Amino acid sequence: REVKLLLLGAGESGKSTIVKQMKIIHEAGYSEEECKQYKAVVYSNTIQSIIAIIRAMGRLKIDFGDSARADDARQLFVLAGAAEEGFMTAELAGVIKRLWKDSGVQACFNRSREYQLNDSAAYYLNDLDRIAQPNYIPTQQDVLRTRVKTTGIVETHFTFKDLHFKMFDVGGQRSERKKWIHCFEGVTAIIFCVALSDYDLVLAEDEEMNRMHESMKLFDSICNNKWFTDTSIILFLNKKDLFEEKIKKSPLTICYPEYAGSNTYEEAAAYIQCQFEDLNKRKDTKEIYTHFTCATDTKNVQFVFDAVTDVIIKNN
Amino acid sequence: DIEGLVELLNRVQSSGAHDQRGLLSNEEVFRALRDFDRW
Ligand SMILES: Nc1nc2c(ncn2[C@@H]2O[C@H](COP(=O)(O)OP(=O)(O)O)[C@@H](O)[C@H]2O)c(=O)[nH]1
Repeated sequence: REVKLLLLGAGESGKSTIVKQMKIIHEAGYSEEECKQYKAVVYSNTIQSIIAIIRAMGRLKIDFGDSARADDARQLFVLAGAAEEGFMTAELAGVIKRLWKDSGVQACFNRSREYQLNDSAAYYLNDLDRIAQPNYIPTQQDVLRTRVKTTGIVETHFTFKDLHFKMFDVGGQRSERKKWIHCFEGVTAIIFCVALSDYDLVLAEDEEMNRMHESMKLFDSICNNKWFTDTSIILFLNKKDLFEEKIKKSPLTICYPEYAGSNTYEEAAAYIQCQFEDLNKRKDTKEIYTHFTCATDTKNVQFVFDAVTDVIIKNN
Repeated sequence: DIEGLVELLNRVQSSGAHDQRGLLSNEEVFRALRDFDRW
């Protein structure tokens, strides 16, 4: 038979990483030829990341640790354009290296809850010595962490346990109402993604509820829609790795001020789970399949999707 | 209606950090510099 999966959820949650993971697990993965393609975007994301932190030092009034870094910042803007989509000079490598190692830039990086910094930022900057080398070809894990501009709908085909899978991702691209319907029609199961580590993000001037509650209010709509009654709702509470680290210093009471439990990862993780699951108005007709994932962790995603497939099997 | 979904869907799905996806363009590096020239 044929199985249609629709990925949903907030921007920067896991959706496009999951689709890439399906290619790594249930398809050939990424060829060395296809890896060369990404060398360009790797460097692009690296520079975009460091820029974003520098920029945020403005909003957060965080000065440079070492006075001299201001000139390195300036060099970055001059040399950046010359990162001509497949070449990072040792000149430029050192510039970024010095900035990322700066006491002040770090101080700002640690406050990434006060702005919006991509979660692939720390992955690249810590690996510069490897990325900067002239004969570098992006590893399987490197291609996984690359951030490309979303276009219309992304799709992937794979066969797993004698099933023809078609997985759809629409997010980011503000799509037409009539192109949304084409994605809902005949959907077997929805995989809704939630970024657990989004719990401590600090409110912007436009929003009227924290990000977790926005991802909630969306779920409350997907889950209880007339279109999805005979549809399996799978919930990936993603970014559990970051969430575990975050919960060590920033209490879940930042996000749910009414939360009376301890600031252990396990209790808080389970509490968030309850919050999304409780939005299901139909318990007599429907149940939500929840998994705590780490989308960048191929092994973990493999396990989880395996468990997801078994659900789909006995529900056809 | 099933319309109140579509509005909130492509708002929430278009959230998150930007100027962080795709290839690094000169217009992007310029706006980065322009900002830097104040703090
Ligand atoms: N550390 C960590 N990073 C993650 C995890 N899941 C996703 N990310 C990263 O954070 C971003 C998530 O957004 P992405 O899946 O790429 O696009 P989306 O469709 O908007 O969610 C990507 O840059 C991922 O590399 C996770 O579980 N742990």
